[PDB]
Amino acid sequence: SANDNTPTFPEISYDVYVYTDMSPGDSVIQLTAVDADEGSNGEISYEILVGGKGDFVINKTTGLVSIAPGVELIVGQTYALTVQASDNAPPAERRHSICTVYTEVLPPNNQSPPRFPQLMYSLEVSEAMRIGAILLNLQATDREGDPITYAIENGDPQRVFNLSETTGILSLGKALDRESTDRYILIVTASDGRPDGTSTATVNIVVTDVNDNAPVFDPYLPRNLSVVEEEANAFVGQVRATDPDAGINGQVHYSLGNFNNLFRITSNGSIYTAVKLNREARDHYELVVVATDGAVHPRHSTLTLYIKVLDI
Ligand SMILES: [Ca+2]
Ligand SMILES: [Ca+2]
Ligand SMILES: [Ca+2]
Ligand SMILES: [Ca+2]
Ligand SMILES: [Ca+2]
Repeated sequence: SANDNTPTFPEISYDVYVYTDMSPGDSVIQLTAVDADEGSNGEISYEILVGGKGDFVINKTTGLVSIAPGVELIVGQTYALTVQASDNAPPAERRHSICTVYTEVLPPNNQSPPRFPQLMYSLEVSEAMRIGAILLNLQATDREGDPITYAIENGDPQRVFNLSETTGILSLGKALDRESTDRYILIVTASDGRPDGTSTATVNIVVTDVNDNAPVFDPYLPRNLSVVEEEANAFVGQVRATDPDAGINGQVHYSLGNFNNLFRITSNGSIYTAVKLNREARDHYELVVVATDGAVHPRHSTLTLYIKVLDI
C-alpha cells in the first residue's frame, strides 16, 4: 500500500547518566521507536541530529547510543541529544519523529574528592605576627556535599601552625622567628572520608623580618690597643659587629660615643686618629665605639676600647 504511519518513540525525553570511568563503545541507552507499517516503510533508521558534540554516536539500525570513538568525558557536563527515528520509505513519502536525551557526566561512582580553590597559595607573615592570628581560610568544597576533614601533612615538623580539623582555618600555633626558619611550605589535604577521596594542596608561608636583634660585637677582636703619638690619620685598631637580621636591619654602621674630634672611624670600623695625638697631654684614652643597625626603628650596641698611646 502507501506509507501511512509515523515512527514514534514511547517517551518525549530521557534522563540518563554517564560516568568519567566510561570507555569508548560502552552502551548509554537503547532507544526503540515503533513504526509498524509493514514494508520498506516499516523499517526504521536512527540517527543523532545534534547535541552530541562529538562525544556520542548511535548505531543506525539498532538504535543504541554509545560513547564515541576516542573521547574522554569531562565531569559535570551537559548534553542534549536529539535522535531521529526516520522510516525507510522514499524521500518523497518519508516520515520523521524526534526524541531528546538529557545526559550529565558524573565522577567514578559519583564521588570526586573535595577540591581546593587553588593548588598553591603564597602567604606572607611578619615573624612578629600574633599567636592564634588566622593566616588563611582553606575552604575546599566537596561536590557531593560531604563533610570535610582538613590537616597539614608535611612542611611543618614543629606544628608552629594549626589547621582546624573542621573549619580549615590556618592559625599560628607557636611564636614565629625568622632566623630559626625562613619559610615553611606545607602540604594540606581535604578528605571525602573514603581513602579514594582526598585532594592535596600546597601553602607557601614566607616570614618577613623585624629588627629584633641588636648588632653583637665579635667577642675575640682586640679591645686593648696601641697607637703612635704625633701622627694624624694613624691606625689604632679594628672592631667588628654583626646582625642576624636582614636587609637594612642587618647592615651595621660604626659610630663614636666620645672623642670624635680626636679619633674618627670608617665604614668598616677601622679607627684612626683624626689629629696629631700626644702622650704628654693624654697617654690613656678610654674610647667607646657604637654599632647601630641602619634600619627603621634601629638598635644599638656599645664597646669601650682601651687605647694607650706610645711614643717612639
Ligand atoms: Ca512508515
Ligand atoms: Ca566527594
Ligand atoms: Ca627573629
Ligand atoms: Ca637588627
Ligand atoms: Ca629578625
